[PDB]
Amino acid sequence: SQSPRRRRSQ
Amino acid sequence: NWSVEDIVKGINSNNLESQLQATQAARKLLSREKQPPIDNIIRAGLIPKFVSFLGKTDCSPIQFESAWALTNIASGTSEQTKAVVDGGAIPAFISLLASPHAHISEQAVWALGNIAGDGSAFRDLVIKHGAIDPLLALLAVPDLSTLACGYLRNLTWTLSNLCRNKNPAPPLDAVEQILPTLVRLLHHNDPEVLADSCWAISYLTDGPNERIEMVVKKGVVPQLVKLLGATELPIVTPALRAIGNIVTGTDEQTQKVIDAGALAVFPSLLTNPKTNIQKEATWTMSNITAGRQDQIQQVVNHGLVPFLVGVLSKADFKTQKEAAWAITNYTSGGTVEQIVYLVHCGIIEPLMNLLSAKDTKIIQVILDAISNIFQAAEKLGETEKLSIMIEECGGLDKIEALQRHENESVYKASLNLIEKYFSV
Repeated sequence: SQSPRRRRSQ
Repeated sequence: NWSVEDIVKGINSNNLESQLQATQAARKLLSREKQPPIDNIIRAGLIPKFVSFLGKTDCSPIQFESAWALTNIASGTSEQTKAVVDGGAIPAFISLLASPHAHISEQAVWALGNIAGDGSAFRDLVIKHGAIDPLLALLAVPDLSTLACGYLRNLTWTLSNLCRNKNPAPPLDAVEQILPTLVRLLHHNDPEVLADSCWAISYLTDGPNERIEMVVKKGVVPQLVKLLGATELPIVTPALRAIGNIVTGTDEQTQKVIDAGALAVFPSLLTNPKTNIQKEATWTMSNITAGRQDQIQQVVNHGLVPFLVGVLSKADFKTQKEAAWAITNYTSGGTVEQIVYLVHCGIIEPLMNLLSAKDTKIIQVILDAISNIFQAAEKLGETEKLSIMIEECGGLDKIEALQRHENESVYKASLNLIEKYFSV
């Protein structure tokens, strides 16, 4: 399954 | 840029503009690609201050910067996500979903996605704080195409996390509340929205038949089958997972998948260059051949038996193990004519070659299928004709060597085979 968490590095 | 020490100084100044500048500096520290200093920011005690800044409706810039800083803290380990929840962030972010500033509500969506994505408990806690109503309200427009594309992808991904995880699965009433919006997103033309919608549906169908039914009753199987044929691997992968899940349910749920035309994409799926696609497609096949004789017949009619012979003959070993299961299920429930057809497609030789595998489970599965094929032969009178086929491709050597194998079921069944069909 894909990653449950995403960091905004923008 | 700034040191954590200076961030703390600014935050503790009780000067809103000084606090804003320090919060922005924290955001930039937390947004760098090289190991963001999350634990340092937490140990400095900054999370409760960030959370209080979420409520400063008069200073929307510091709401945004705090939301972003907290989003990235919650993106880390479970203990880091826990620190954000422990600071009171869940109700504060839910309050921000109604912000008149799109970039701020979007950051609250993102943060709640990270929190819900930690696991079942935080997912259900986000739900108990009332996140679903305001999340869905952001999508209550007549045409999704009028929303900003980045905004829409973030909402889809966060909704998918509310559908994610088991022990327990999401509350039934939450699933039923989210599903109609999910179905809208599954029909949207953006490949990232499509992928995460498919993932959400795959989570919802990963469970007992009652959960599968609640998805299937919304009429999504035809769209899933369409996405099964997409050119984008990030879409085919979750579409295949969801289809695979659905056919672990009842024969009638499996029939909806067949009715929608799924079997016609399996020639491509069973030869797909991506090994996890082949594996999951063969796993899906093994649960279709566990179905009714009329469903086995549709596998035959779509020309898929030669493709199962192919995967058995050459594939990654995990895929070959799924094919062995597909064959044992086929021979267990099929008619004599269907089993005869399977032998005429060439199943015996690749079946025999895999009896050289070290894996004990696959030996039993293969031995079990040889049994079922012999019982078809008994019904017809060709048991000896089959025994020479197994002999000619070096099979008899392998069953023979297997009655002295550590496993009980392997030794017993292989000896039963030798005794009943390879004796005087």
